[PDB]
Amino acid sequence: PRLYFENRSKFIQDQKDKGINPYPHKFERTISIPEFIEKYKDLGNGEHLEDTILNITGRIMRVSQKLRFFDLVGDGEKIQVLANYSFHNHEKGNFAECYDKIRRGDIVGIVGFPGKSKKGELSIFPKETILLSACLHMLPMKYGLTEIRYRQRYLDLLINESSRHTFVTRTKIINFLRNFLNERGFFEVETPMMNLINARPFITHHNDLDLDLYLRIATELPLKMLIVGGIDKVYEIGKVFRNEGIDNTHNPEFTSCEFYWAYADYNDLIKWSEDFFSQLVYHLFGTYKISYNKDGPENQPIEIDFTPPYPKVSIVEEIEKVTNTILEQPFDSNETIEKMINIIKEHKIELPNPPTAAKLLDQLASHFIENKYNDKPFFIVEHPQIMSPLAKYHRTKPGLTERLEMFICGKEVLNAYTELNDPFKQKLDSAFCTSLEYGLPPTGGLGLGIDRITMFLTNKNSIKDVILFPTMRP
Amino acid sequence: PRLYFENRSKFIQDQKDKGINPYPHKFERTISIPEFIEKYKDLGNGEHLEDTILNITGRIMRVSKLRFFDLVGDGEKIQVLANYSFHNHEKGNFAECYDKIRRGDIVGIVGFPGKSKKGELSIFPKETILLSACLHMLPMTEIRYRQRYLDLLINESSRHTFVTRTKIINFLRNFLNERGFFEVETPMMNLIANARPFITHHNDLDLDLYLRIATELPLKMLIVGGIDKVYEIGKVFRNEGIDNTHNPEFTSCEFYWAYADYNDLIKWSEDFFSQLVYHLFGTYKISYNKDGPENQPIEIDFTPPYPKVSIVEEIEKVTNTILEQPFDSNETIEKMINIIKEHKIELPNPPTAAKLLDQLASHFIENKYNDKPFFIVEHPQIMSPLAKYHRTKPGLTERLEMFICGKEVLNAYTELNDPFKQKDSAFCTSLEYGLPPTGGLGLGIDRITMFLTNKNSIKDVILFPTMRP
Ligand SMILES: C[C@@H]1CCC[C@H](C[C@@H]2Cc3cc(O)cc(O)c3C(=O)O2)O1
Ligand SMILES: C[C@@H]1CCC[C@H](C[C@@H]2Cc3cc(O)cc(O)c3C(=O)O2)O1
Ligand SMILES: N[C@@H](CCCC[NH3+])C(=O)O
Ligand SMILES: N[C@@H](CCCC[NH3+])C(=O)O
Repeated sequence: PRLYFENRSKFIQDQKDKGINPYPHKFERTISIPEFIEKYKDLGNGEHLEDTILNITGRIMRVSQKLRFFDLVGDGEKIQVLANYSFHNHEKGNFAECYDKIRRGDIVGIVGFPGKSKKGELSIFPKETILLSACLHMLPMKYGLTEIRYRQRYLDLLINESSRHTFVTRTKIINFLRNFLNERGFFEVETPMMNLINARPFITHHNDLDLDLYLRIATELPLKMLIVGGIDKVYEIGKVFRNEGIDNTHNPEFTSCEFYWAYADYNDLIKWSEDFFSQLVYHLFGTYKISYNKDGPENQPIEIDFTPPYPKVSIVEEIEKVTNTILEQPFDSNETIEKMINIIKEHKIELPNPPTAAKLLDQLASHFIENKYNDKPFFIVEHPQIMSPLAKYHRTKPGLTERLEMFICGKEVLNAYTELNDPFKQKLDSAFCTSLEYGLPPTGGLGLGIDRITMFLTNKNSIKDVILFPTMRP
Repeated sequence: PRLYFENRSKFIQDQKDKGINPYPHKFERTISIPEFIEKYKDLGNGEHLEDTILNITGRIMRVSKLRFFDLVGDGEKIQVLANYSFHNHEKGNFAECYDKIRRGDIVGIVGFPGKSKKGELSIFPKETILLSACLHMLPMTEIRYRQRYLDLLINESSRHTFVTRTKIINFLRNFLNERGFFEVETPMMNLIANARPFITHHNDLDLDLYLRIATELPLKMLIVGGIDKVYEIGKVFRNEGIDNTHNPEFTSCEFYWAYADYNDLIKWSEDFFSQLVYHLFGTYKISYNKDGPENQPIEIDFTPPYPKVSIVEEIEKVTNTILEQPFDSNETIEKMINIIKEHKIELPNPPTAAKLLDQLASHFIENKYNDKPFFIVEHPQIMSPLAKYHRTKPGLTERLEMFICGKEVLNAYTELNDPFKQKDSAFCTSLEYGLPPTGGLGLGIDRITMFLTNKNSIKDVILFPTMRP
């Protein structure tokens, strides 16, 4: 009843006073729990491997006359502990005084032999049990977990069995991406997180240079510079910081991977995306199809099919076609801008302030196009050069660029394009523009939204679920 | 100077004006330069394979009826041997084409593989487009760190450096993963080691956040969560001084090993460093120019085991003094401060017991060896707030630090888990939920790279080091 702590703290101090160390230095375990289940799951009911002493450790998660049961968890797997007065080595002390000290949450060292119960329960049978690290608080009951999960993540990880899955998956995702690129000749680099130079940035102050720096909003410019350097296939997975608002799909600090492929272009990157996504999902599910609760764990889930190829939708054409309106170039012209503001009002969507063309197009696309498909990922392609300042101009469609955005359930996870490489047509940094002048070969570059990808492949509604310690208000 | 540019700027506008695109969208290459060298290195001199048309790209880096070039791709050079005989004059005039190709230019080449009468491996072109023009004059200081891209292009070893750095990180990742470890990302910004933080403001939360100075606290929490083998390779931000061995943002790996201890973490370190060095050289011994490429190199030997030198014992034994505990007593502080003046070393201000032990160690132990890496073990508790108390030696902790050529590259120890002896609120609370016996270790990736690439300065091992404008 929440005063357990003071009790437990006193007991610890009492243990110290009686000369016993309750936080011992090293216990030499000879096997882990996942191994123990792997090694011993094929013993027959009631069988004991009486002549196999093992040193094993875990965390007690249920303390169940002269006999005691326990639940021992470790690396996310449990076995049972069957301590028996008959089997206890009495030289180490009074059996019932030894086990009456063990609480739920306690971390223990067990010297015993591997066996099974009459029921066929795989267990370990100890001669000796030592307390290695005690749990002083009252641990939440199995399925007793809100907003405790995000602050006290360790508690989430210990009680809620799927929580470990989420984060194991997350790493399998990154491990994949790393290999997928490395196999394809790519070369992982580190670029600076702090700099002198579209999103509002985080600002911080360097002391020994007495200068205000800006935490990076992407990894684009330094990466492109390395292509100039002759590192033809280059990539970086890392944190990036944007100072905008927070929601279920947005978090101020988030993981992103960008790569730059020299001599490639739009079409190569479309192939890349399709190849990567389909394979990744298959690597994790043995199928290109997954279930996904778009509306929540209470509502019916939808099915997403990752079988390539995926649908391509052109940004301009589609909006025209959905509204029966035609949008004359330049898109920033007074006739065309005023036309869009009419469409935003005529369909009653929230209007962006300030109303600049590219910002009006994004909101239009956002409402009309971005919910075209939920059952498969799809691309929105060939964005106008006004939305796409660093992208190469479309080689046949004037005004547009060779740009792609991939969408899963209406949210953006990928963004790539052919890199504008002619320094003249680049109408940002002095160093960057200087690099262009030294010759950037035809390049195609892409970026992934790791956390959003992780959300979809772990069936989560909130980005906070797939980040270990999300940035939260106190 | 500037004129070279102005001319090339115009040569572009002229080519654009003339109906030719000097920056085309795509070129369909079928082989890379390293691949070209692999498949065709065994050709006999002067022998051609005129019936194998290949598409190749690269950068022109030397310009010699016949026109010679050097084409570089991914860190290797091959010769372009342009011959009036093979030139497809339907595309353009042989001379009117190759006259406009300057040094630095990136070009697409359609030709065939073969060697010159000399036996030199070349590429024999029919057509040669301009893929991306180089406007500035390439050099034949402070340019290296500012414009790394030039450095990677001209200096052949600059690439070997950064390739080695990536090989080093990859090695580490596999080493840990192979051993059951689990890579994570703990948050880059926090609400709260001993070092000055970077501070920044989040607008929409209206809250001021500190950039992480270490990964120690949130990793240790995950061990509480049951992730018994957890790690992170990532940047850490310390708002400190800058020099050959310090850079406000650097790359660290911290890993946390539940059920291990001080003794295991030595074996781990000895194992890892030896194995890494053998991976990159095929020998446990390397050469390192401590004083510079002009002065004689010393030899660094990575054969296990390495020496363990006890920090208190060693200072004591070296100065003929004893330092009575507590080290923070008026008695012992004065005895320390006196040794600092008596051997004309810089006194740290504030002179706290913890910092005076540091400088004393810094001068009197930290250059004990240079021909082998060595550990400094058993630091006092007043130096080691997160380190578990030594199990036989009162006042000491179960800590280790490993040094190569006077510089610290590894800091590790048995973790303190008795939340009582821990004299962040989130972090403190977790220890109350039970942190098992754990070992835990940190590496300086940027320094380790300096030593394994023979480099005097941390800047040489960072692609775009943070400079003054
Ligand atoms: C670098 C990647 C490229 C693919 C799409 C994503 C788009 C969003 C933008 C974004 C902005 C933001 O302020 C916070 C975010 O988590 C995210 C996010 O989840 O990724 O960005
Ligand atoms: C956290 C890691 C553990 C291993 C040793 C290094 C210690 C030094 C400290 C340090 C501080 C600093 O402000 C900048 C640095 O590059 C370095 C560095 O290279 O490593 O730190
Ligand atoms: N920097 C882009 C991703 C890569 C686009 C291609 N250079 C973004 O964050 O949207
Ligand atoms: N956080 C330590 C490295 C880990 C030492 C063992 N917990 C440091 O900043 O150097």
